[PDB]
Amino acid sequence: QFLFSMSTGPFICTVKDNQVFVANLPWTMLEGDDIQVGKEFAARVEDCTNVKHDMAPTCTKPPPFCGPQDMKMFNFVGCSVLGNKLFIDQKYVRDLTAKDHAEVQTFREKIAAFEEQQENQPPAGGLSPPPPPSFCTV
Amino acid sequence: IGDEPLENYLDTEYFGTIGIGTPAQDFTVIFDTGSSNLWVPSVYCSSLACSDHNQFNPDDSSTFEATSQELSITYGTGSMTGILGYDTVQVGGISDTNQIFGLSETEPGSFLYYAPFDGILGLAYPSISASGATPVFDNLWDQGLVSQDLFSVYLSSNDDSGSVVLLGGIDSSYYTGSLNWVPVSVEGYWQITLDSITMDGETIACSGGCQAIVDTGTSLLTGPTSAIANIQSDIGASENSDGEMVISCSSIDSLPDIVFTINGVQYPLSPSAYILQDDDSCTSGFEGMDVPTSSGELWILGDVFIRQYYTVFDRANNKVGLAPVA
Repeated sequence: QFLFSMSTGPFICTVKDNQVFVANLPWTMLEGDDIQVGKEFAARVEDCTNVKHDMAPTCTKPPPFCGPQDMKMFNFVGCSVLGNKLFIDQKYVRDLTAKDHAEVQTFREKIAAFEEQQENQPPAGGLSPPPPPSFCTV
Repeated sequence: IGDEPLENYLDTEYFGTIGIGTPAQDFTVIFDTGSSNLWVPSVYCSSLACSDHNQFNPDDSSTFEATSQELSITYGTGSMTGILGYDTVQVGGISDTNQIFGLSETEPGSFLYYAPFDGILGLAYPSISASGATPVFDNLWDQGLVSQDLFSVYLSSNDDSGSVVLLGGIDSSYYTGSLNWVPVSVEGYWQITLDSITMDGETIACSGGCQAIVDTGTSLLTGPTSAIANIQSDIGASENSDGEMVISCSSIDSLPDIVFTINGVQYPLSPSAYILQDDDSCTSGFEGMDVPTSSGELWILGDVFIRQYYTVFDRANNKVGLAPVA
């Protein structure tokens, strides 16, 4: 069963009706001077994918409203963190506090210990998958 | 048609064949409703298991598209690392174009080295897909390659053949009577609410209800440890100093049908189903493991369960259909 994931960009970025989507999560809404720019980038991607069959950022040229191309993304069940933003049920909630981050590190620490056990069994007072970080719920 | 035949390896793993790239490179993958990503070993992989399984070579495909997006996925039994890429995937007699998938870099452990399959094809909801990668099935529906927004699953028993996944459709022939529809309580895994687990009308576990997922990727019927412990005691299943759950091979023919109550309909699981009979040495079909979620302590209904009923996963109205295997 899926328990958790971590990945690095470049995350797919798309603009539909002025809404910016990164890793299929609502990242931000474009207004004023970026509405056209957004449409432009969307057309660029279409050309890169359908014509040039090039997914690299050199063809794509994602603008700053696509967020940092080197940010991390963690997936828990029914919960995820992209960049500094928290998303519950694929919906923005708030920016991670230093407490939320600490909770992510702890989780990574426990998942690391758990995977070690799992992929090296020839549980007997063993380990269970760690619980999702507190921020993942109310 | 539109079906994906699945092999049955010791009633423990069910996998089918898929092709990737132009021309197709074939791989065997578990059709796992317990997850949502598609991944296969690649020439970029350095783990043991990769030394003896099919490996995808992007340079042998006129349609592949690279990305530098890396991801790491961890499951209940293992983890893997890889790089995402795009290609055409042949599954269930359908040609899934522009499908994103992972080319593994690592996939540690002996389990995978001895496993008779190459990768994993996640059939769960997008919300639980690593890096939000578009799951194969969502891609089938998006490109109109399937008639209906659902798929059916039949898992053979006693190492038999005939197992299969029907993409975009339901087939009467595989079941008797009518399908009971069960609402999905939480969209991620194919999650449903378990009313009660009781044998002889007696509540042995999951009291007041609990959350459960239907997972083809799991072989046993697992549940939280604290609860499973009773389950063993309540069937005569004891543990030996070798690990395995030793239990009378006779008990099979004299035990109560543990019944899972789902949405008001009882689903009986006879000890001739929850008892693993390999030789003249029988073992339990329940496994202890705490799976904490924001929805509580999860119960996983694996093949031990699916084997008994044709299961339909309906993404159209978010429901699970059940009915006794024909």
